[PDB]
Amino acid sequence: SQIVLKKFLPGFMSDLVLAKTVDRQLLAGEINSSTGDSVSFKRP
Amino acid sequence: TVLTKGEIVLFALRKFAIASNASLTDVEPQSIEDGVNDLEDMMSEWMINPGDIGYAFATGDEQPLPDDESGLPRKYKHAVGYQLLLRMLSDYSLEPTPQVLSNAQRSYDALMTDTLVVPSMRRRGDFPVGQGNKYDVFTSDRYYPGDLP
Amino acid sequence: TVLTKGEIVLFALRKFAIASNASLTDVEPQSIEDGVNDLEDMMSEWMINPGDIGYAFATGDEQPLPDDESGLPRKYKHAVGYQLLLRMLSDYSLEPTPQVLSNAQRSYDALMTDTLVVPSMRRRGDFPVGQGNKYDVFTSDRYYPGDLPLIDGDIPN
Amino acid sequence: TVLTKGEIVLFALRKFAIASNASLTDVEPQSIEDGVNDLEDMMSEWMINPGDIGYAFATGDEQPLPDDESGLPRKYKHAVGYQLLLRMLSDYSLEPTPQVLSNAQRSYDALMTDTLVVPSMRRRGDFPVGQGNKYDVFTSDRYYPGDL
Amino acid sequence: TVLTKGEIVLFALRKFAIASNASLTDVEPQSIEDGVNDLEDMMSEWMINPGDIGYAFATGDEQPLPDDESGLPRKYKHAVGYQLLLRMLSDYSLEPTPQVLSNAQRSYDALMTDTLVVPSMRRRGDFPVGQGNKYDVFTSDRYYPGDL
Amino acid sequence: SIDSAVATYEGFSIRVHKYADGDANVQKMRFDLLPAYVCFNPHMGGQFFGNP
Repeated sequence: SQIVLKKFLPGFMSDLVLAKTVDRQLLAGEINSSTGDSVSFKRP
Repeated sequence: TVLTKGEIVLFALRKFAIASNASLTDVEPQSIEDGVNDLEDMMSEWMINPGDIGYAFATGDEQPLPDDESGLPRKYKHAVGYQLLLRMLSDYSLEPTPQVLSNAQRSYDALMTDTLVVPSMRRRGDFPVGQGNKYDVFTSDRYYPGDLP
Repeated sequence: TVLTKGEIVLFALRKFAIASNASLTDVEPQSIEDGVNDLEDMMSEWMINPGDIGYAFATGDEQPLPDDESGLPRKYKHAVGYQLLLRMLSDYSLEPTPQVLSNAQRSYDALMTDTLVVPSMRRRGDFPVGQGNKYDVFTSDRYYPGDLPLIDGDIPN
Repeated sequence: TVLTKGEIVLFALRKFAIASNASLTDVEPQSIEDGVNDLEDMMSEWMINPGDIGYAFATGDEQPLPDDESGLPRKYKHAVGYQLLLRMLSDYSLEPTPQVLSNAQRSYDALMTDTLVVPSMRRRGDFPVGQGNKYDVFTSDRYYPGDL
Repeated sequence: TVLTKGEIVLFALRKFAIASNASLTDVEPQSIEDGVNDLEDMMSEWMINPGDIGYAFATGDEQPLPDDESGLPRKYKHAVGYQLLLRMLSDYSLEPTPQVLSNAQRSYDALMTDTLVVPSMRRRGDFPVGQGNKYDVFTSDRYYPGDL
Repeated sequence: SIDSAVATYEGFSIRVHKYADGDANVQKMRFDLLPAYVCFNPHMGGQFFGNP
């Protein structure tokens, strides 16, 4: 009850598919110190 | 052959000849109860310096009784009786004699001899285990474990 | 049971035969109030020279009652009683016997043994930590952490 | 409960059985006012060697009363009482006893252990500051300030 | 307060129980005159060994009186009283008790503690002043004056 | 005047800070991240289930 191994036991992990599918192209580096707290796009 | 709380007090009184079952004069019952309380308080105090000697205290709420069972082994009787005698002799405006003091000291030393434990100093914890003890069969034995936390 | 106040004074009075059934004398009520006042004064003084031992002081602004509970553990009764007996013997102009002094010394020594702590000297603060401890940046593990100044911001200056 | 003056005097009188609540023969109030004056002078003297213990000296010009508030903490009661008893017993042509002396010494030590300071010795003021302290050349940080 | 010369003699007389309320004895006028004269002589003598303490002496024809101011602070009262008692007990042929002696010596030690000054030695005068002191423009001292 | 570090996980950068507020041997660490969202056209998505 004294000696303890230095390797932690494994745990549970979820999966990531939502972030990889949504659009991370149009909005990237657009909320800068000059734009402010919001930015807008156009419409057809 | 079961030591009771009350016979210890009677032993203390008899050894200095206050009540001796043949003294033609008896002590009042209140003094016996006060002696029982003094014994309880003293042996509760003994929980620190001398240590545990298997004493059985009173019930969680009840007052101690002279006929109550104590649980002290018979080998401690002389020691505890002489300690009680020294602790409550002055209640009757008295003083001890050198021989009584010597007997009490001898009994106390005899009691302390039995309950003596000498601890051993384990290794520091960063001290290295030499190559004489093959430590490759184990993952982590290249140093001593140290004292348990 | 519960070590109440007042009965500690009765302890000393009985032990020195000021008022006990053994000597057939009866307790004088005028002495018990003085005993309780001396007990509180001695405990108030004991708050500094020895450590706190769990004494319960009288709440509010009123005199103590002899039947209140002290709150002390039963393992300190002998020590407290003997000390207050030694401190109140001079009231009746009587001289203590050597056996009483020895018993009081033994009880006081046991009590001091109970509440004993030995400090350990921690590292100075500029003492280097060896390379075997594998120190790293973003952590102050390069040197032993001394007493932090705890003065940050504008209030230091 | 404030520790008013005169309570210390009553305690000192009681502890040597000169006068108490149970005494059939009591002492005149002139002795009590003499005692409070002696206490005032003793505190004035204590302002030097032991130190300051928050005693509330009488202001203005009125003499100290045996009923005003002393302002001392409760913990100093036995120490003050025993010192007053020691300085006052000779007034009644009496001599102390060893147990009273031991009690007074223990109480005085308990009182004195609160005022202990153990001052620390600062740097000399000419001692160089190690170059690893990263001082500034023009701010005179190369040496310790010393004092003042 | 004013702490007249009469008060000091009365304190010493009350101590050792020569004339006090507790002793049921009143003070004779002649003893007061002798005590005042002895106090005057003692304080005149104390101008050399213990030092000056601001006591006020009479002018021209002295005739000191118990109603005259003394100028002493309230702290020195106990020390002065005990010293006067020690120097005056020989008039009535009384041997002092050890407790009075201990009290007197303790008060005298406190009094001498109050007025203690420790002289500080100074440089010889031919001692050099190093180049680090900049004795070209910062100071003209190539050596310490060190004598005054 | 606070030591910090950056940890990256799946293309997301996390700012970690360290400070020792309180002198009871109470260290503190904190991690921060600040996202941003936008909905372009609500008529191009939603929920779905099965039908009997």
